[PDB]
Amino acid sequence: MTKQYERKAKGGNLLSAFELYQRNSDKAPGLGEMLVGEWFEMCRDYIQDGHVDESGIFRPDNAFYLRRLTLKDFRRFSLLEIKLEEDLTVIIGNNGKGKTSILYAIAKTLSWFVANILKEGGSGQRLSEMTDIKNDAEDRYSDVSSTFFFGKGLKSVPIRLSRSALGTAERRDSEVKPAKDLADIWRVINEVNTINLPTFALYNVERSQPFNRNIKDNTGRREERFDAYSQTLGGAGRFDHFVEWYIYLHKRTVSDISSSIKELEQQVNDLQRTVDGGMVSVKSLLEQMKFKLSEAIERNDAAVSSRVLTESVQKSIVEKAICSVVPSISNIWVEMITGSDLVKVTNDGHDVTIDQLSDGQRVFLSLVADLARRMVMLNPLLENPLEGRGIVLIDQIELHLHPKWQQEVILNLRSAFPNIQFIITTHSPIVLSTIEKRCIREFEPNDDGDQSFLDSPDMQTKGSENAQILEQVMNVHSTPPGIAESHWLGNFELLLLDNSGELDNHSQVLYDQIKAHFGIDSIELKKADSLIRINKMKNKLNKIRAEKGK
Amino acid sequence: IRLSRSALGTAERRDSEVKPAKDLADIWRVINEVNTINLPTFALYNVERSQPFNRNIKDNTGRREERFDAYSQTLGGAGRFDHFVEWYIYLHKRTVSDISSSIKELEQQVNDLQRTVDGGMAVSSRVLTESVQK
Amino acid sequence: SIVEKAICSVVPSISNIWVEMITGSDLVKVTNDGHDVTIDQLSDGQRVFLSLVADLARRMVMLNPLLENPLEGRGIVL
Repeated sequence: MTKQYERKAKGGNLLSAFELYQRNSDKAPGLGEMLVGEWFEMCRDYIQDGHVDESGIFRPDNAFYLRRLTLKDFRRFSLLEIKLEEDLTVIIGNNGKGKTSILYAIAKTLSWFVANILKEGGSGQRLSEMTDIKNDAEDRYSDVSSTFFFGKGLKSVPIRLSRSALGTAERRDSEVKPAKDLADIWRVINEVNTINLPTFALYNVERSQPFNRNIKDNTGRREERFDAYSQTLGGAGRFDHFVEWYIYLHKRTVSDISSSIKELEQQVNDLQRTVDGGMVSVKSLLEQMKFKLSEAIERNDAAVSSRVLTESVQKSIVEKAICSVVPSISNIWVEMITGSDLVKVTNDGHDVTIDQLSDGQRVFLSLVADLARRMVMLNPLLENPLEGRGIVLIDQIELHLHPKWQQEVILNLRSAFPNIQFIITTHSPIVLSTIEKRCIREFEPNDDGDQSFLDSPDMQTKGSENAQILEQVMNVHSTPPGIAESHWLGNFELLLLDNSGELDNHSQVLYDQIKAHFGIDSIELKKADSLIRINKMKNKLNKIRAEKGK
Repeated sequence: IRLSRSALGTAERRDSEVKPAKDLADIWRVINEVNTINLPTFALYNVERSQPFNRNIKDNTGRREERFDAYSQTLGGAGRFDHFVEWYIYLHKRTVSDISSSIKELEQQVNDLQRTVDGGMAVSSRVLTESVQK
Repeated sequence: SIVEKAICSVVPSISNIWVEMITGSDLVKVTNDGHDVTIDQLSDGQRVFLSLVADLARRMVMLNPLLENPLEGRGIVL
C-alpha cells in the first residue's frame, strides 16, 4: 500500500504523492519528518514546474485541459461525443441553441472544480431533471461525462454529472470524486504554500449588458485572492468587480506606497504618551491597531516577497493586457474627479469613459478585463500571470465585432493567454479564417436536434479567403441568390452562347444593363468583356480548325 | 428641429428649438381628435432588443389596448420576443370565434359555456378588429 | 370531471367550476351562491377550503390512475 504509492511517486504520480503526504502529515512533529517535506515538495513541483520555450512564453510541464465530453440523453442528444483540442476548439453550426447546451454542460462540469478549489467538500452545479433530461429518453436519466488531463502523472480525471427522473426505480448519481481529489490537491498545496491556480470562466450572450456607472462601494472582498472564482461561470463576467478592483489598485499605487509603513506605526509612538502619562487603563484606545499592524504585515509579506504581486505590477499587467487584446483601446487609467473616481480609456486616440464606449468595444473590454484580472489574481507566482492554466468558454465570439476585428480577435486572445484552453462558438467565416481545420467541429443536428459526433471540415481554413469558407464550410452563396442582378452574367453568358458567342441584342441590352448597374471598373464588366473575347476567339478557332480538318 | 444641450457648469445653456415639430404633431393630434387619420410610426430597435425582458405582463395584457399604445416604448425596448408571444397567444385566444365587442364578450360567455336553453329564461382611438389585426 | 364533482360536493357555497379562455388570460370561475365569480374574488374561508379540497383531489386523481374513483385511494392527510 505504502510501497506501491512510493513507487508510483518515484515514477511520477501526483495522486500517490498527495496520498502519502496526507497520510504522513498527521504524524507527530519530529517523527516522520523530511518525508512530509519531500512528498509536499514533489507535489508542489508537479503543480509548479515549467520552462520558457524559445518564443519567450512560459509553458507548464503538466498542462490542464479538457479532453472529452459525452452527453447521453442530455437535452436533445442521445449520445454526443466531442473531442477537444489542447489549445482551441470552435463549434460552428446553424443550430445555436444546442451549441449553447454543450457550453452549459462544460460550465457545469467546471463548477465542481471551482467549488472544491474554494472550499473542502464543496458542491458544484447539479443537472436539473426538468430541462436537462431528454423527454424522448427511455432510460429516464441523463449524464454528462468529462475527461480531464493534468500531465503524464494524472492522465485521466473522469467526472460524470448524472440526473434521473422522478419515480425511477434506480437513482443515477454523479461520480465527481476524481475532480474533487484534484481540486483537493490544488487547495491543500495552495494552503500550505502559494501555487498558481487554474482559471475557469464562461462568457455567454448575457455578456452584452449595459454598464452601470456608479458602482457599489462594497470594499473588502474585491482584493481577496479567491474572489477570482466569484460568479466566474455565471455567463457575464463581473466587470463591475473589475472596475472596483482596478480603482482599489490605483488607490493603493498612487498613495500608500510612497510612505509605505511609515505613518501606520507612528500611532503607537504617539499614543504611548497617553499610555504612560494619561490613564492607567488605555487598552480601549489601542485594542485594534496593535494586531492590525501584525496582520497587515503578514498579508503584505506576499507583496514584498516573491509572492502575490504588488498593486502597481498587477495594474500594469492588466493595462498591457487590455491594450494588447482590444485593438481600439490605447491605454487605460483611473482619474480622480471631484467627489468620484472614474475609469478612462484612450479609445481611437480620444479620452473617453467606460460608459461612452460602443457596445462592441465595451463588451470585448469587459471580457478581456475580467479574464486578465482573474489570471492576475490566480497566478501570483508567474512573471506573466496571463500564462497560467485554465479553461475559458465563449459563446458567439463574433458578437458586436466588425469583420476587421474578427480577423484578429482569436489571434489576440491566443497571444495574450497562451496556455488557456479556449472553447468558443462562432458562425462567421472571418473568424474561421484564423483557425486551423483541426480545431473546428461542425454541429449539423437532425430534425430531433440530435447529433452524434461533431465533424471537422474537409478543407483547411487557416489561410483561405472568406468567400471560400462561406461557400464551402457554411453552405452560403457568395452572391445573394435572391437578387436578379447576381444572375446577369450567367444569363448573359447563355445569351452569347445561344447565338454562338457574339453579342446580339438580347445580349447588348444585358451588357449595358450590367455596365449601368455594376460600372465600368467592376469585376462583373471585366468578366463580361473576357467572356466576349473568349467567344470571338473560340469562333475564330472553330473556323481555323475547320479549315485544317476539312 | 434642433436638439441642443450644454455641458455641465457652462454659464450659458443652449436651447433646443422644437416648435415646428410640436406644431406638426399638434396638427396630427388635433386632426385625429376630430376625424380619424393614419398616424406615422416612429420605432427604434437597438441591440438591447435581444436581451430578455419581463415585468409580470401576464394578465396585465388584459387592459383594452388603446390606439396610442403603439407609441409606448416605441423608441426604447420595442421588439421583445416575450412581449410578442404573450400578445400573440392573447390575441389568438380572443380571435377564436372572433366575437368580442364591448358587449359581445358576454355573448360568447353564454354561447360557449352555460348555453342554458333548458335551465330557464372615440374618434381618436379607432382601430381594426383583432382578427384583422392578427 | 372527477375534480369538478369533488370540489362542488365538498365546498358548500361552490356549485360549479370551469375555465374561461375568452378575455384571453386564463381564468378559473366558480358559482358562489348562484353568482358567477372569479377565483380571486372568493372570501377567506371559501378560498382556503377550496384550496385544500382542490389540492387533495388533484393529488388523489394523479396518484390513482387505475381506480374507477381516484378519491378512494389510500393515504394520510393532516
